[PDB]
Amino acid sequence: MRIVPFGAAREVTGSAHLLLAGGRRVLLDCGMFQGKEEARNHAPFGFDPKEVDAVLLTHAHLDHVGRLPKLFREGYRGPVYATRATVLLMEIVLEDALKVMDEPFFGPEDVEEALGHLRPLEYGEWLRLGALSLAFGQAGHLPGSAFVVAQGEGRTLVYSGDLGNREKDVLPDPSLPPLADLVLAEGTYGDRPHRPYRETVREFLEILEKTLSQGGKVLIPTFAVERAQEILYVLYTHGHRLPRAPIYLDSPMAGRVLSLYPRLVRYFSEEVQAHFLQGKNPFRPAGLEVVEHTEASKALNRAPGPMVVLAGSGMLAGGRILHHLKHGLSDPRNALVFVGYQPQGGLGAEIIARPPAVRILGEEVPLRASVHTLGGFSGAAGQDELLDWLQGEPRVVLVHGEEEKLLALGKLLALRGQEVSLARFGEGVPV
RNA sequence: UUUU
Ligand SMILES: [Zn+2]
Ligand SMILES: [Zn+2]
Repeated sequence: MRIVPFGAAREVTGSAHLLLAGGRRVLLDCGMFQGKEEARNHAPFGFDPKEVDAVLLTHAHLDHVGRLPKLFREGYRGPVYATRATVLLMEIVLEDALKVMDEPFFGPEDVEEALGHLRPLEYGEWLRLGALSLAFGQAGHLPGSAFVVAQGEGRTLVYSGDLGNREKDVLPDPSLPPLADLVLAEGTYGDRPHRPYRETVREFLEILEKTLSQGGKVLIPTFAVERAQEILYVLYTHGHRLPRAPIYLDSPMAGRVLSLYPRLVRYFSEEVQAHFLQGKNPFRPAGLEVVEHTEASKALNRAPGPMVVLAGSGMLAGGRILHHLKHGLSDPRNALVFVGYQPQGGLGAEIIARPPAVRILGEEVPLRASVHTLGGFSGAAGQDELLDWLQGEPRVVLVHGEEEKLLALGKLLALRGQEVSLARFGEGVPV
């Protein structure tokens, strides 16, 4: 029993780790690389897809699934286990990836084939391959997200997948992992903890009452998946004290995902589940409008406030969000609220530097609108949660993170008495 | 971590 990291090593994208045991070859996630590594999506897996016994998906995010369709494009035909939640989201995630890709390293035929081999595997459901026993654990990062517990050959391995930020309210608490011989964990925020949740919300509401009352615009760049609808959850449970204004979720993808949420209620927190029991959908606050096409989206740049806008991409790497910022970032009455991580080097970081006037889509636009960064809205376990989850495990191999962050976490792990390393590309570790 |  060994685990060979095949992505997300000293990096965050490309998450894919081949589990070798019981004579079987199980594949944990099969995500795509993003941004700078993008090209490497064309390069070879590093293993023979045809020799894989069965693959497990921790969640539907593209960086853990974006490459699956490639796997099949190259021969794989085995089973792909996930939660119904991951399965349903996944369809949306991929279909979009197709349209977004410049260099489509796969096609509709591959996606269709991939989705075809998806077989449901819910929490506490034990799968058996060879002498190997597998099971999903509650990770709380996305609806239906999980961490893997691989047990066999008298050894125990845990692959954390992505862990959630337990402070928030939509998803359930991530679960503590079982005591294992080896833990292959993520460390996206291995360097720092997050701003508390309570105070980021309070601050959020504050920015809202002030911007809306003066009749301005609240521009919220967002990811179409958990993030978009989670912001809506706040608007829904605080709408009573919030000033009346249309809430434009100007992102079709976010819609499709939102439309899908009432079918996944069991995948949320007890709180979210209680609301649904009362016959209500807490992901649709009053005044919500899902903007489907360009014309209406453009119209919003010219229309006056007060209004709240949600658009992607959550990293300003394009999307309608640009066109919004291009036109409302120059008015001081408008507010810009970042509710997710902005990659360094990107426009987000730039705008946050707060220069006199950023450039957006071939034109310099003055920057008067206020800017705010609510890192407390992060969907990832901050360093303090990472330490608590990992607490107790003897051995730990860190994947998913920038070497610096991973290192930072390791120092703490080491000083704590935990044998730890930084997974290297294609270099299986002894379970 | 994808966005007409
Ligand atoms: Zn994720
Ligand atoms: Zn991830």
